[PDB]
Amino acid sequence: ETHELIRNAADISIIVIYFVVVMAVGLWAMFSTNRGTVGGFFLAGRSMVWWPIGASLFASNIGSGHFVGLAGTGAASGIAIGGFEWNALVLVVVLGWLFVPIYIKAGVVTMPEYLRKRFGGQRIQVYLSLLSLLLYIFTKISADIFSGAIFINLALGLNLYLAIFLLLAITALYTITGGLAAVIYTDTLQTVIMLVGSLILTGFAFHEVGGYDAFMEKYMKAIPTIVSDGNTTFQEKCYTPRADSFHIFRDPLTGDLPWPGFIFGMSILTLWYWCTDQVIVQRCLSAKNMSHVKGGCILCGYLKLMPMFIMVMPGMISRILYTEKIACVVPSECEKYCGTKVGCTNIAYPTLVVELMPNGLRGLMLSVMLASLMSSLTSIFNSASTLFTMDIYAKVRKRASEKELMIAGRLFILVLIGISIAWVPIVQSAQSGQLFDYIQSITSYLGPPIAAVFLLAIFWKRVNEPGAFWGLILGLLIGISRMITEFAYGTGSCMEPSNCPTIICGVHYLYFAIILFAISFITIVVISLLTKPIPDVHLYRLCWSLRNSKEERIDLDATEEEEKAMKMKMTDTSEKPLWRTVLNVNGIILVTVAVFCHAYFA
Amino acid sequence: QGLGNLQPWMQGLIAVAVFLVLVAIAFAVNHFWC
Repeated sequence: ETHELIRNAADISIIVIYFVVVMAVGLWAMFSTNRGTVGGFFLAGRSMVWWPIGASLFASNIGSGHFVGLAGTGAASGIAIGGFEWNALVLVVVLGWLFVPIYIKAGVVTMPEYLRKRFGGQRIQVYLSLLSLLLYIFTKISADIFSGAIFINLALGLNLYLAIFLLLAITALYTITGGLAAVIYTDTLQTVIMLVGSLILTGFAFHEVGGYDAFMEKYMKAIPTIVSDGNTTFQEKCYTPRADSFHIFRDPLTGDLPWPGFIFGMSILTLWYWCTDQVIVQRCLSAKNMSHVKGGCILCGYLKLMPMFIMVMPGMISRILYTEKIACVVPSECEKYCGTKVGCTNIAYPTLVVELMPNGLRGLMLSVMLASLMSSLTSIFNSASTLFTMDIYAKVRKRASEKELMIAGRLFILVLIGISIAWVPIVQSAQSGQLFDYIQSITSYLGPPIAAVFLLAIFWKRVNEPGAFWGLILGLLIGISRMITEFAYGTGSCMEPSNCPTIICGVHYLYFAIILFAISFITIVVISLLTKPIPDVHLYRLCWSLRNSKEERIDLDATEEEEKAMKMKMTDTSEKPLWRTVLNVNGIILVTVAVFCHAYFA
Repeated sequence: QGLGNLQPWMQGLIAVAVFLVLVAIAFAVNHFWC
């Protein structure tokens, strides 16, 4: 059986040693955080070094969802997905240089808090907090848990219930009461283990496929023997490899992930994921200085070039070695091998792991997959706790002390942990052969409005609370309309094409993301220009025009000397000359490397 | 990965040259206007 190879010996030893090390680092960092005050728990004390910030930025994004989805979908259509990671680096640079300086200069623990400070209404913050939490609980928790299930059932023998329970407990021991200091200090280990074990796997896979050139040639002839049987044969497009496989920039309409939608829509919802989304920014706001965030974000981008060569390429190698398993089309064979009737394309990475590498390497590598999942789940849980405590619980009790907010955050971590075990039945039982398509569709409907509202709350001065609210509501209504109309009719199978009309279903979800971005942008601008503006007195240091200004600010949400100095330092965003120069230069180098890679493959 | 007669790595070189020219042009424009 495929789930007994890891049973031998060194597999268990390596996984248990990994667990011991991660738990130990979590506990040590738990006693190095000054927990008990919000400044030290949710923001880690604003004392994090540069490189742990970068490590956490990588490991919070990269989860089991990435490994499973990238490898499997790479077995479907080539390098198409890799560019997600690559767009990440450009936008992380953008984040580090533009968005974090304002948020630090605004003293905003949460992004909805920044929006309240700039706009001056409770409903904006409440709506954004609730929507962001729903996006968390659905998209990211689903990605992590589903991919956990896939690589667990294929590689291990553990039932989803026990496995997800144990992973949640291991996480909970340090995330529930660890805050960002514990998160990042345990996350740096996740990142290091991931990079090491995954470099070993990619090297082994490329050696066994015979190198990159032979990899290219062999991949294009990985056509499954069986294309017949059952009710009917299949149209020579559900199994054959794609001719545009090795190009990132594919046809604008004919191909999956067309280049216009690719670059534009991907940037649009990546501004949500990195610059506006709560999970990633907390990592940047927990810094010791303003140069440490730039160091972290450059490192994150530099080793965000790696993902493709470690997830997309192995998936292809998984297809080439085991084409019959990772390229089945016949419903009988597909239902036979792993599970879902249509699919079996999602098991490319875990089959490559459980088969390619030797015993000890298989153990360490399976623990890499676990390392992926734990980091993302820790990140989302802590960020959801921060959002809840800072907006919803804060507005349900205006006289709450710090201890009450801390206990509220911890209880929210507990409840949101329980939501994941409540989620495992849906993810297991539902027909999830197209799960990642749905996850990206969900993120492509509710993201662009929030990206627009924040890009206008920063790079603009006239927007106001009516405009932001009603643009967000309109964008939500459009996204929900399309989402319901696409889920009710359901996304089309290869043998049985789509049911639903071409206006809704014909448009690729990235194209609809950009369209919704444009509509929300226009609506926010129009409604804002109809209502009286917010004077500049209330917007010092909250818009890109006024960040340098040092006049007194009338907040829209409205020792002593030592406390004032500490506050000013926490809002201080100035670095030394030489360090600033080095950080600008290395950021430019990172973006250059990305442009070179984009041009090299695409 | 071949477009036209272009080698895969020559795209990297050309794209880097264009991007560096754009960075230098943007820096010069920023300096002149700020």
